[PDB]
Amino acid sequence: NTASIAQARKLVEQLKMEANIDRIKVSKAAADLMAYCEAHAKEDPLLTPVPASENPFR
Amino acid sequence: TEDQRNEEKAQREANKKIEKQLQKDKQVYRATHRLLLLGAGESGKNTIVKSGIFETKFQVDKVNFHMFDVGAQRDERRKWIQCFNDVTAIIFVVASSSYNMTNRLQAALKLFDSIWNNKWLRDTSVILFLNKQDLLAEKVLAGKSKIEDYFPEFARYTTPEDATPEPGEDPRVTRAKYFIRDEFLRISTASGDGRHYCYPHFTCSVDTENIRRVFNDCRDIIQRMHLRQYELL
Amino acid sequence: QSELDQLRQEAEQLKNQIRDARKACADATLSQITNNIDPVGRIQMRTRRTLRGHLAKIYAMHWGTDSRLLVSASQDGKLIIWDSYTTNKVHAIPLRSSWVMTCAYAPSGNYVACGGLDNICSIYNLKTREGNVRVSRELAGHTGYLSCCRFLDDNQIVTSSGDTTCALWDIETGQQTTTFTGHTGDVMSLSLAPDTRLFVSGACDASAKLWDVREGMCRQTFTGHESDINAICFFPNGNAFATGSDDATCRLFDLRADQELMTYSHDNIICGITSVSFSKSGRLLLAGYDDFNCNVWDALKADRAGVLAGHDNRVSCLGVTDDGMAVATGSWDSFLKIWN
Amino acid sequence: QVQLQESGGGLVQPGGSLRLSCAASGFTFSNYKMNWVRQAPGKGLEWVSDISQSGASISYTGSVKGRFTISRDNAKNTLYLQMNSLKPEDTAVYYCARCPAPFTRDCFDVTSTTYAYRGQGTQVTVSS
Amino acid sequence: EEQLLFLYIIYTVGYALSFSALVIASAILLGFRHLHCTRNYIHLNLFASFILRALSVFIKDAALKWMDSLSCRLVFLLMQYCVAANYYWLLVEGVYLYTLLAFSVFSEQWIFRLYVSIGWGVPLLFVVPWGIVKYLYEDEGCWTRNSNMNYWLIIRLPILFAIGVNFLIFVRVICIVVSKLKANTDIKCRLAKSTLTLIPLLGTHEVIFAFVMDEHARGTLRFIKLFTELSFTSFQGLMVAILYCFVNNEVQLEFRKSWERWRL
Repeated sequence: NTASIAQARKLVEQLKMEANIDRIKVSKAAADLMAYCEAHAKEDPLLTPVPASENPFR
Repeated sequence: TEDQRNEEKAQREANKKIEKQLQKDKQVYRATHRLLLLGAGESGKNTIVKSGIFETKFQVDKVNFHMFDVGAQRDERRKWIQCFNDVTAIIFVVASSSYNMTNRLQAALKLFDSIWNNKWLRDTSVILFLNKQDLLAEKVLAGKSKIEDYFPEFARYTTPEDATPEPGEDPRVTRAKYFIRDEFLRISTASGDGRHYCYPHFTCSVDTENIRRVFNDCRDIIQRMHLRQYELL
Repeated sequence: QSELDQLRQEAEQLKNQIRDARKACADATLSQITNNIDPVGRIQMRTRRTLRGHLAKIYAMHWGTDSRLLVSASQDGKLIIWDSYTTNKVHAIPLRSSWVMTCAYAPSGNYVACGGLDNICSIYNLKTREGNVRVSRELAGHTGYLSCCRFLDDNQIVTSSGDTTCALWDIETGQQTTTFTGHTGDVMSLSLAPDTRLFVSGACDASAKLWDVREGMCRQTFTGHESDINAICFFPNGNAFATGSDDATCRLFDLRADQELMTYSHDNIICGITSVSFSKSGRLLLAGYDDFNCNVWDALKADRAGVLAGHDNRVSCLGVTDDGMAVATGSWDSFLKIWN
Repeated sequence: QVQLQESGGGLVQPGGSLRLSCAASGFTFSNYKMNWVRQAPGKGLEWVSDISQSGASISYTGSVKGRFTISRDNAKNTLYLQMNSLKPEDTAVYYCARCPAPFTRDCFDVTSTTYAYRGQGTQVTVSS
Repeated sequence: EEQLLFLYIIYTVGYALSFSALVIASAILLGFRHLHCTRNYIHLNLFASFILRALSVFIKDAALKWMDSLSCRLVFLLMQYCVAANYYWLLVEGVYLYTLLAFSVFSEQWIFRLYVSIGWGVPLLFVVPWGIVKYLYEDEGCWTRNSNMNYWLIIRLPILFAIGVNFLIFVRVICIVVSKLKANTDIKCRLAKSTLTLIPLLGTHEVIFAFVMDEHARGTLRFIKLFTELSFTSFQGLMVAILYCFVNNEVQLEFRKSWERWRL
């Protein structure tokens, strides 16, 4: 064509850039997310309903 | 704690001032009818009205009207069209002289069908302007272009008995006009319940009565919604 | 053209290679990793405040960094800054264009931003130079409607537009310093990383892209959604983000694993998601829906934990305070509700 | 990844017959309304036909009514378009386009110049 | 005596059912907070006027069962006000509906204050002078008994004027409704339903009964005419409550949403 070749080249080079990245195991990422969730469970007011004494919306 | 009381008093005073201004803003907002002017690039709406969005204000019979024309936006509409769910009416301008010149009329029909059946637009009425009536009349009189070529159902279509044509109009012109109008009304009545209505209008690109048509359609829309609030209609 | 044909062949070969690379890393699923974790239980949040005063529907709200003030934008042409503790209105800014689709509050609290069908992003000086609030700067580069905006700091803001591009702005000069291109559809939302070095954007092409603010290039592209993505939000860790799309599902993507971890959907949900957000710990995913409710999802498990059913119209926006104290929801019924 | 590959187009004599298929992947096929869109050389995108989720609601453009037959197979995730009486004016690139959202009746922007959820297209040429 | 006793049981159960339905409807309208609107406020005021009239009738019944300086005179004055206020609140919502249909400019707070003034204060504007004339010119020990026709005209004329204006509004609204229906087969059924629902709202049964039945003729028709008139004025409150609260679509959606939230 006339101009679609340019966007096709851009797509190809973007795919080349995206293909050469380092990926970790999905199990490792899941474990890291789980660890972050447990390490902050006591600092989440929405997880454990805080008593109304220190809840500013009661 | 006196400082806290003073701060609360100041906040309450500021809130009171803001609400007092908001009352006037609400009174202005309720007394204005907003309109979305929609159509194709060559539909003639640019002459009818005569930046991401364009705005024009006109007053008819001491009633304020606020009509918005969409400007620098992409051809994909499924996202920003949701901003006009509470608009009083959507003025749809269609070039009736486009049944062959790229089936533009079919594209307009598809756009109208998408507007009609959108979940967020299922309460907004549409004022339909079948524009370019003179060009359609001259194209029909010339006979060079056949509507049945791109709309095969036109051959077996008869002018409705309630059709009121202009005095000096060829019956073929009237038949074409009402065929296009019924093409739109087939979509309008297929799933159009009493929530929202369509107002067909055979118009020219330069008509001094177009604002009067819009005023009458908006008055009818408001009256119908008021009557439905009382469950009379 | 043979050149276009071979370019498409190379692109699909690269896509196949990327898909194979992602598949090799899927040793186990997040659902079975967190299978032995105790369930969060039942989350029952009540409406604590109801902020009234908007005349038309609300598209956007943004919590302040102090977790007390928030700004909301409505189609009547108004910006209102609320004091959620006392429900008092602090400011009521009339907008030059009434078709606002987004609003952002500056982290310093000195500015608010808004934009919409007019392609301009307007910055408002909240702090009283002389007493009033007026337009400080207008950014008019975009050629499509403004869908989202987020302050990096004072004098820097990232905007997503319907012209399929995201931009980085300099407020004093008013000029774009970086343009982020690559989306093929309207960009509907963006979320800044906690360090403000990266941001993700969801577009109407069912794709999410991770951008580098400094370098102005797309590092990763995430797929898996079936319809237009309407909402996006990082996990508080910064290594993951969640999306909400019109296909009635919410999905969680991992930056490092470069793929999908979990899908949040139910057979009884057939309406699209308009807004998503995480809790302070990231254990709960809160999503607004086309139906007038909000669903609270376990993040580590695909089961619902609670529902926020208080709104009479479509839920258009929601956000969680920086301290995780409360979650606020905006809706098309012109009301904001604070939940706790 | 939402992918739509259409195959079947090619050179055909006037009055000939062609069958266009569309293999879909990356989404629940049965939840969406499918469309067929074509682009004549030198012209814009023109809508041709569409079929509902179950396949019980079918619409055509006037130019091809009585000649084209759209069909879908939800089990095989495939969309079909049967062509029966081709004309030189039927020469165009034919695209297999999907409606933006599931379970909806409106189908917006299906013929937009740059619209995602549309295949690369298959060339149909009618000449002698 | 049993001829009138059959009228008494209907005249009492009708006013009891109307009172119960009206208080339930007021509770429903005041509760959901989504039905809070000007027309619903006017409907609540009409419900209050109907409740006050029913309470005044029950007070008259209790006084009759019990049976003279201040008790009889003051009760009759409130009896006349409750009737007048109820009639003028039918006019106010008749005027409001006509204002919505055939007017454009109106300030919400200003018009609402004016409508409240007309609904409540205006009935007081002619009842009190009637009470003054009753207390002074004839100086009767009890105002229940009437002696001269001219002094009663202070009450009858404003009520008759309100009834006539409301009937004209009803005619205009029916004309508008039929004009709308024409633009849309089976229009007769829809028009009949709309008129049947509009009659209790605007209280147009009085003029229709006065026209089609002649009050000057007595006989066997006198029992039937009185029976139907008393039954309709007894059930008017119940019909209004049902039609504008219980079968109202908005109220049913509110109830369904409230029940749905509990299920979740």
